[PDB]
Amino acid sequence: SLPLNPKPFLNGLTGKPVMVKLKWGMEYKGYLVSVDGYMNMQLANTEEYIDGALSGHLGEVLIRCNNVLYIRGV
Amino acid sequence: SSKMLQHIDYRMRCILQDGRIFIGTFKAFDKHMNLILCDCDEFRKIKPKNSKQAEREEKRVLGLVLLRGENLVSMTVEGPPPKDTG
Amino acid sequence: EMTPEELQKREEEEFNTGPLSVLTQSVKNNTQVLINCRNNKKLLGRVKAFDRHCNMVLENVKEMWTEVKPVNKDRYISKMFLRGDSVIVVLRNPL
Amino acid sequence: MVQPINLIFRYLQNRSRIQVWLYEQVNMRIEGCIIGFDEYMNLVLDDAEEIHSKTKSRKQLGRIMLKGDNITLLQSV
Amino acid sequence: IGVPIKVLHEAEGHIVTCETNTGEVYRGKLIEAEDNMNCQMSNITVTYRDGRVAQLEQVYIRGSKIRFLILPDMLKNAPML
Amino acid sequence: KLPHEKHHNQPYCGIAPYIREFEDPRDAPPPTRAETREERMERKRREKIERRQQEVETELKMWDPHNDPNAQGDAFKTLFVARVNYDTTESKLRREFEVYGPIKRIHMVYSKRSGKPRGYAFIEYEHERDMHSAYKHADGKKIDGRRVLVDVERGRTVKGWRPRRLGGGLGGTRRGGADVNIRHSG
Amino acid sequence: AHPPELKKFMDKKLSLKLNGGRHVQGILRGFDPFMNLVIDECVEMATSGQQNNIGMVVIRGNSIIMLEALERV
Amino acid sequence: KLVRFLMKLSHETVTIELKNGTQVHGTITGVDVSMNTHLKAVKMTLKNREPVQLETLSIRGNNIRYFILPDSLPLDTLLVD
Amino acid sequence: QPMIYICGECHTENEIKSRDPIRCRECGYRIMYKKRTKRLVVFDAR
RNA sequence: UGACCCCUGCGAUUUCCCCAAAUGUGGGAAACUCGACUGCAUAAUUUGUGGUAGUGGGGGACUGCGUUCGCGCUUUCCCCUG
Ligand SMILES: [Zn+2]
Repeated sequence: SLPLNPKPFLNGLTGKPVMVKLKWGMEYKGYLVSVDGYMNMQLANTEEYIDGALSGHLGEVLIRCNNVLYIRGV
Repeated sequence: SSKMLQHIDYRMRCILQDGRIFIGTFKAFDKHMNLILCDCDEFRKIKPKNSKQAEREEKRVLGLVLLRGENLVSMTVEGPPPKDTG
Repeated sequence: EMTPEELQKREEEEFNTGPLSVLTQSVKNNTQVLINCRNNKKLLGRVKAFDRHCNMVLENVKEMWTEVKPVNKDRYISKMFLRGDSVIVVLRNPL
Repeated sequence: MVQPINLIFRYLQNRSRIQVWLYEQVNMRIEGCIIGFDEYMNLVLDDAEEIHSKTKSRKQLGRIMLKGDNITLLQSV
Repeated sequence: IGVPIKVLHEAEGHIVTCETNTGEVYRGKLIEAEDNMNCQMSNITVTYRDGRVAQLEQVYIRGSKIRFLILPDMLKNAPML
Repeated sequence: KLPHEKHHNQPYCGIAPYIREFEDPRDAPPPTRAETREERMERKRREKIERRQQEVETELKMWDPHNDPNAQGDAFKTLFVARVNYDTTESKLRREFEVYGPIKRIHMVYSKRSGKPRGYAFIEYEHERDMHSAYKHADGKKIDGRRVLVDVERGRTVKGWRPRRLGGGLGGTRRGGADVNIRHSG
Repeated sequence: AHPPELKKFMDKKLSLKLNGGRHVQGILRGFDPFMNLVIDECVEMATSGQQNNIGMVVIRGNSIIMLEALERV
Repeated sequence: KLVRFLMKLSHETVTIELKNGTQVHGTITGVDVSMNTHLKAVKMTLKNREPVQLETLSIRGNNIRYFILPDSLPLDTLLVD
Repeated sequence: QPMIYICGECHTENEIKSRDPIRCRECGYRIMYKKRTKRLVVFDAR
């Protein structure tokens, strides 16, 4: 397993569905659109999960970096 | 930047992020807003959990204090500087 | 930055094709947007300008929040200035 | 003199299961095999497991990334 | 450098108190001071938010994580002031 | 209280129950998209550029470079010299360009309306070889204290060649600031 | 980018305080300008009296709050 | 940038909310690159507190939550720079 | 070291170094002249 | 407070030319030297872009556990307060 830095990892994650959990429990799962040098994520057809359970569907969503807790594919 | 220079040596009350009030003689500052207070006193508002009583104030004398700008919220003039004349 | 020259337009291409293009296209089409801030309140309004710091200039905004039974409270602000650090989420009109 | 960068590189080559603590959160932790890291301390894992002290349940996540600012403490195995 | 930073460098070696963002207050002799507000103390007296205290011998504190510092009032007589 | 021991009775919630945006057909005002002192300038630059391009097509259609009474002799024999000092006498230009070979004819161009010296002339040598011999040596010569460049005139030799006013030519003495050095010569 | 003067605490048993009321205890081996510390023979020192030794570990300076030397340097 | 536009709002009245729920209504007199603003003839209202009129107040930019500007502000003309 | 010479044609100053082929950098003219010395020179007006 | 009128802004130093009440008082040129004047490394751990969110308190009826009957935790409705 060759080393894969986080920037190339996220770049490969671009275009595929990804769920991101925030520092306060809420989560957002959607098709990753693009990112910036600060990891400001922008998703499409996003669905918001509250406390792990599905809460609703939002759509296109722009979220800053300093608020998200982590990210995971699928 | 006379906005801060004109206020040097005045008795200012600094408002902290936690809700405390540090009242002392504003001596000097810097770009980061780190202030130096002389003969400072710390006040804090405690909520009354027993009954409808007047807000409880717990004063605390500190003397010379150095407040970090990141922890400084605002500052206002409580009163003129200590007059040295009789 | 990767382009230490003073003539660098990295912020330009960033706002034009990067994730921050949501605000550029928002001001272009004059579309509304709902923002979730660190105040636990949501601000729904239009945008007129912004920069790298994610500080937008809003107008015709409507603040909304809930306290506690949970009771909702809402008000209106015709012109305001929102900070970026306090922002949590942004959502354009999904229509 | 061993530095954190060299130690992280050693753990990476070893592919050991590194556990990570969260910033301002003590009850939840994450563990996985590191694949890479940047100067920002962001870490990528191949198979991550979210473990909580109260629940003791290990939630499987898979190939994921974690922000460096959220990291609090690293632990081997 | 900054005037507060200089006042700290000259405040080196004397008894000072320091309160941090976590609420703990440490009062003791200052050993080393730096431009980045990193402070080292010795034989300090700690007060926690609850009020309990403890005893320490040699301590170092990061500068960004400090709420404020209390220095000797005599430092107001510095030549720059 | 401390940030870690603070009991969050109402932590941050989502926005899923708070989607009350306006309908799609309720589009935004189309006329509310414009800016001052940013687009009118580009508009004026585009008009002046197109206007010039059209004047260029009209000039190309009206005037014929090859069919020029002033131009005479073989094109491969004729030479072109520019950046020449205005005080250079015809005899001075003869004494400087006859060295490479005898000059059949010499033509000093003049302003049509002002009559001032243009600063460039066409020299027609008796032999094409004398011209080619001058091509390499003449470039960079100094006549009357001002450096001059020399290249074979391409106005009737190179396909698709035209002067400054028609968008062509060489040399950047008046190109973007700090982009073309004045020391370098043609 | 001046690094901290932690040469005194090198190869000394310390007890560090973290942000979320957490504490650890181990021997220091190296530091960095960003206060990234590397301590060996580290114990978790959870809220309860229970102890868990894991050994070599790494700590982020952004989360390191305080470091005390139990061996008085 | 945009802080220059924030610095251009001198002599106008606004209402700023802070990250701690505090409200402050007053006229702006000066701003810095760090977003620190000085308001004269201002009225402050801390959370669960009573309003108080202060003749001056220098606030830092980090603790600011948002501003509320007048309704007649010329945004299209003021955002040209 | 500098060795400024005046070109005959363009009367231009230009440095020349030893072993440097003699040619005005400005006009390619091969005739140059040394500049008037700086030594103190006096003449009784007899 | 302040209309009209002047410089587009430097504290200091160096060289050339010139007006000159000619060692001073000034103007037209640059030269590279310190200042914390600005932009980028400055929204990627140390202040200039947040894990300090603000998310409550009190008066009446209304549950339970322990109890020193003052209280700690815990469950409901109506009111004043921010
Ligand atoms: Zn010459």
